[PDB]
Amino acid sequence: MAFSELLDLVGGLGRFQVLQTMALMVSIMWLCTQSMLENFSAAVPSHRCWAPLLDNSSPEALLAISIPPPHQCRRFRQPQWQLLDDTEPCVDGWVYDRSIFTSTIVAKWNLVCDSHALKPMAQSIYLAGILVGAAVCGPASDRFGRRLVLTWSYLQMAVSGTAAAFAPTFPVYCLFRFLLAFAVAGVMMNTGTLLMEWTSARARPLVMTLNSLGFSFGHGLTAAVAYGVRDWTLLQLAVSVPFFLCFLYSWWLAESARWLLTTGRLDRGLQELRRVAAINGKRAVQDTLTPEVLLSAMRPASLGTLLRTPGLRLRTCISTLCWFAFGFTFFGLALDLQALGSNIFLLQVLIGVVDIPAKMGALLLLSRLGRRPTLAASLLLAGLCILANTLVPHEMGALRSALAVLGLGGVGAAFTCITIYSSELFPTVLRMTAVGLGQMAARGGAILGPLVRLLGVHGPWLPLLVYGTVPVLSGLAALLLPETQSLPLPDTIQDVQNQ
Ligand SMILES: O=c1[nH]c(=O)c2[nH]c(=O)[nH]c2[nH]1
Repeated sequence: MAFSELLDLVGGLGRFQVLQTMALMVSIMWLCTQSMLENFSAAVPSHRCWAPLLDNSSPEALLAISIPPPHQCRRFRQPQWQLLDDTEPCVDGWVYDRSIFTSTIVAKWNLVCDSHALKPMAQSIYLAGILVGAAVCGPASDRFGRRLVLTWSYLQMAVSGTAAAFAPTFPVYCLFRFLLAFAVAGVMMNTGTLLMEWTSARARPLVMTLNSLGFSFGHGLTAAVAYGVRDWTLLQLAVSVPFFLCFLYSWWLAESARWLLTTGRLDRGLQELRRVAAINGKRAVQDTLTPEVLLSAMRPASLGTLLRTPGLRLRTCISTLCWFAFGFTFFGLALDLQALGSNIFLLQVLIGVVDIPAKMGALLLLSRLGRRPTLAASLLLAGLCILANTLVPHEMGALRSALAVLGLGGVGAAFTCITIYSSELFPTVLRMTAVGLGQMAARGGAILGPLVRLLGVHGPWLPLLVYGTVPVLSGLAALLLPETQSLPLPDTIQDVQNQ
């Protein structure tokens, strides 16, 4: 089933591939904005208990007499006039700090100091959504299309985001964040695969790196939009409309002809190849793509076949392990830069600006070393920066922050290498199912991150020890799965079993 011959008869690396890469990178930027805006639409302001002597009838002088030390969950039922020289719970409302953020979900639904474990839970739900999303968008994309799921996931992202921007109660907001996360999983996996299966190997790592840099630039776009737009409602709506645009233009993409011709469909694959030839101006071969030529090229995915198949069991388990390590470390480390600076937008900008050169260096490394050595190196670096950060004598001059940022760079490199490795490591029949299993593992790691952060009671170093031991062991396990370079993309189980 030789497809690179067809990608060369048709336009390879033509204007179609670059246009698709740009559009999908932009959509990924907006998707990262959706994912990372829980730091801005759910930011916790400086709150206190609504007291009769403050907000009814000096601030600093009249606040010390009406709120015990300022406590965010209790207030003096009756102020003690013998305090300038007997408490009560926060039953009068709340008063938030509306100077940095005009409004957020935390301030809107009073998720403070008694329901404080609802801001993380909501985030967890989002992660859970992506998990479930993969479980229903991985196999589905392997049965109905790489682009059909992408288009309907764009539409679902737009609709769910616009509905969450107008949620009247917290459960409705959580439900629509869950549905948005479902569509987010669909979009991420289908975008990665669709870029994987339309670019010739010459510039396949490059376009996958551009797609991954989509998230890196979305980390800065989040800060830009959240700086321009402060209210959580307007922020969510302004991030969700771009996905209405993405769904609108997503009908001009081409269904991945590798998947199309891999399955029993041939007229659809022929039409997509002819359209791609017409887009990038291939004159003679547009009509010389007759079904005779396609036959001369010589060309049910429900998570129940992938994880039990003799041909690929080490591949799936190790790839999902590396995905889990990436999710674990990345979502335990994204919020770990708070010690670098107090500013909140600068942290998002910093994450983007340290993932950009990390992914460029990973692209160079994998185009020089190879997928497996570079993945092992990136995971080992990301998992050993933490195990060395836990040994720093805490002078935080030029060692603590350096390791903290090298860990993030290694995590970004690991992600941009594991996307390529997982896409190239599985047959086109099970490519999206396996990438969906990887996304489920990554979201499971992200969910379990804060849960294992609770180990600080038994030891200040145990959470860091786990957060660094998982990537080290995953990278040392990423030296067992087979190398995938100068090998054509497998598009059936027999192709993998041939290797
Ligand atoms: O689900 C994700 N959210 C991100 O913010 C991100 N950033 C990155 O590099 N990969 C991912 N994946």
